[PDB]
Amino acid sequence: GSHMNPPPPETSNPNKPKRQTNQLQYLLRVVLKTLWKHQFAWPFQQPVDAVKLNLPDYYKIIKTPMDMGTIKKRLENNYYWNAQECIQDFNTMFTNCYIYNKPGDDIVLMAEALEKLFLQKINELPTEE
Ligand SMILES: NC(=O)c1ccc(I)cc1
Repeated sequence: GSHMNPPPPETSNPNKPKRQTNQLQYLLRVVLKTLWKHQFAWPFQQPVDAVKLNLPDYYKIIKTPMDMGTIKKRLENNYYWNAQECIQDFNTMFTNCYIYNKPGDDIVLMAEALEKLFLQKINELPTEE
């Protein structure tokens, strides 16, 4: 894409140790699955394209970007060591939205719907076995 967008977050790095856990499996099969198909998922399914959206200040404000397209790749391509890393990525994505946008903007209401679902699912994150 544009040189004016940053490179996306890291999704493949052989030097980073990887592991499957039952909790990571749940994050892919239950959490990402649920949120990805939500009616309000589409703004969150790829990195913010600040050029196409005419938001030239986006990456001036948001220095820790994250999105569900990146999280999907990290889950599918076994990037994580533990569930906390992936939960933190979801939380970063929501917080970016809430920091950049005005409360009550459509995108914020969309993020909040996804976050409510997220919280319900993470409350049932299975005990690590
Ligand atoms: N700012 C927005 O509402 C928005 C962000 C990403 C996409 I793709 C569409 C809209």
